[PDB]
Amino acid sequence: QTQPRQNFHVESEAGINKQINMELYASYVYQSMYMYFDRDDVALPSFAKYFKHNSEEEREHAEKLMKYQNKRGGRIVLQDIQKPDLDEWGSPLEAMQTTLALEKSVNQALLDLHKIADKHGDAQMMDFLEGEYLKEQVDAIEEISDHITNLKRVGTGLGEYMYDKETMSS
Amino acid sequence: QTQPRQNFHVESEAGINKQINMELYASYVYQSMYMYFDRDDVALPSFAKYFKHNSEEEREHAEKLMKYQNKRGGRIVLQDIQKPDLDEWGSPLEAMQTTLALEKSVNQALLDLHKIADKHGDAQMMDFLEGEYLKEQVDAIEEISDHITNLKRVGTGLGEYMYDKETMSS
Amino acid sequence: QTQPRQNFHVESEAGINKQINMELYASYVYQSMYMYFDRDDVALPSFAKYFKHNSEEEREHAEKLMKYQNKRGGRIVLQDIQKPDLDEWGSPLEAMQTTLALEKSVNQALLDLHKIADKHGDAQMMDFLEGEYLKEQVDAIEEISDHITNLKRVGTGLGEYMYDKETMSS
Amino acid sequence: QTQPRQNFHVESEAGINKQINMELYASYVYQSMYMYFDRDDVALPSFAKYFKHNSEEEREHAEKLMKYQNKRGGRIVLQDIQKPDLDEWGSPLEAMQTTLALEKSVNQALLDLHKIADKHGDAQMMDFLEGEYLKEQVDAIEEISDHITNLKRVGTGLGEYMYDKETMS
Ligand SMILES: [Fe+3]
Ligand SMILES: [Fe+3]
Ligand SMILES: [Fe+3]
Ligand SMILES: [Fe+3]
Ligand SMILES: [Fe+3]
Ligand code: NA
Ligand code: NA
Ligand code: NA
Ligand code: NA
Repeated sequence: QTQPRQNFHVESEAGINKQINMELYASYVYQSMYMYFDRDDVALPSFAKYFKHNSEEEREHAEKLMKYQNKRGGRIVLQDIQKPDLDEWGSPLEAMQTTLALEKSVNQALLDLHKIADKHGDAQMMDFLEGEYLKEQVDAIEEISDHITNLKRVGTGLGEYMYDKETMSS
Repeated sequence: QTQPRQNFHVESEAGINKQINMELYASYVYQSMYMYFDRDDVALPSFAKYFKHNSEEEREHAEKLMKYQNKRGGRIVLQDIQKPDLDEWGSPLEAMQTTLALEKSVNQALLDLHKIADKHGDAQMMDFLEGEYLKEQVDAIEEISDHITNLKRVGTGLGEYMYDKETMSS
Repeated sequence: QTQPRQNFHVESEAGINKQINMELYASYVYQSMYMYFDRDDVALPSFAKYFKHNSEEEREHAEKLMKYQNKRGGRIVLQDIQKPDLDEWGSPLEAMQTTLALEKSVNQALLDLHKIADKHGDAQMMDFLEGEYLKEQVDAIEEISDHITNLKRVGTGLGEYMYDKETMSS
Repeated sequence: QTQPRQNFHVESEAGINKQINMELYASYVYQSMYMYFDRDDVALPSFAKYFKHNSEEEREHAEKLMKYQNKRGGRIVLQDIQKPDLDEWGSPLEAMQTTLALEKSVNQALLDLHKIADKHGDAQMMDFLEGEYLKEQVDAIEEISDHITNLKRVGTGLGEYMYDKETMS
């Protein structure tokens, strides 16, 4: 074994490599959304920055898992990062609905990864996932659900513009 | 020859004089738009200030070319500054559409002036135009295209008022 | 055409989409190198941080080209980001030699993209590439060449450790 | 029962007393290594301070478990602190290899104690161990593994001296 390795199962190691790819994929989706809201014919700059930020955050999520792989003595194996499903993402509301489903997909994958750690009695991996990943996911799903509700409330047009200036602005 | 003159073709010198007049003309158009949005029956003061600033910037564009003419040893020859095409400029959206076409006209003239410097191997004139003029034009066309898209999004009425207060305000 | 489009050829637009993918690929290679030097059996943390920062820089190179695509009125079309050629990168010296070849591949691709802008008389795109990309590549190729020379000078073992603590550390 | 006691099994209480002794033992081993690198014929003063600090940290680990025992209503029962297996610890590389084994033994003992808490549904004790012990052990095993790799890279002699001045300081 690698010299750090203790109580670290090959199934957990492989699950981490899968999750790494999924976090990189989500980063790529949010990068595409960022540049979609940066188009001259969309032009919602705070929506763009919001997805810019979330793209960067997902990349950090991926790198923290890579670091955790190394820390426990696993070996990172990278795969292609698939291009996003779409090239353009519709209305602000539609884009938020898309990211809710993405965040729920990542959340279920993290919960499935947590189950692997649990099967193999990997108490430290479970605590790492709960604190660094599962808490963030429930917060993200809360934030996106709020975005969807408000965008439905304000409607299309002036409402989308004002949401960019008020809520999406930092 | 004038004492600075080196690698500076009479066609480039004449092209600069033509471009100086065009920049002064663009300044005059934005001055008209400034005072149009300052009318009691239009009364959108941040739109007004935006065209005021753009009028001022175009005048400095013209003056920087005058300075460059002198720097290379050419001789400035001024012409009448034609009055703008209209006396009034319609809606905020219509005024922004007018401005996009103006900036595209100025941009093509600068590219045509760049082509003259290029024909005559005026490497320094090309670098001056790219850095001090072509980059600004690409940025201005971007900025105005965004204005048009947002004004179409927010619509007339409250939308124009909020666009004045949010985006157009400094 | 899109609103901003002027003097912007479809061949240049397509070339930018290709270059965006190449920059994202180089980011992925440096991310792999980052985590490789973060392995417990390599454990050169300033080499790791060096490749982490180069990965971040290459990702910003990609995003700047995405922004330029939008600014000129092109449409970003993303493709899969291919996984790096190797999972492990050898000695510090070997990884740097790999890095030199990658930056030369990127540099030739950028020169090839510059030539497309040149064919189509895209004066602004040429100036953008020169200032924001070509200068960086000459600097990076210089920096990696120096690293290779110094790593050959210090040799393996203590030399690699001291290079990590002196030159690679900030 | 003691007045705070609730959801606290006698097997967990006994396991805490065993783990307290092991943390005190680990502190004693690192104290011996500290003073070994302080010998006039070893004289690597930053290695010495590294093991000095880890000896203090292990003693803090023991006292945190003592406080936890009291907090939950258990009773601390102390045992002899056995002397370390050796009186002298060899090269920096050998001392680090010994330390990796020691930290792995402590980690397994903490995982076994976490298992006892889990058996008896002691949710609070598991969370305490996870946050205050298990995360620290994976960090420590990471740090020592890096030390071993670098000591193998730099070799004996000048390399050990430079490692003392750079990484260990
Ligand atoms: Fe994530
Ligand atoms: Fe101008
Ligand atoms: Fe690059
Ligand atoms: Fe301990
Ligand atoms: Fe927990
Ligand atoms: Na944009
Ligand atoms: Na007025
Ligand atoms: Na590491
Ligand atoms: Na001493």
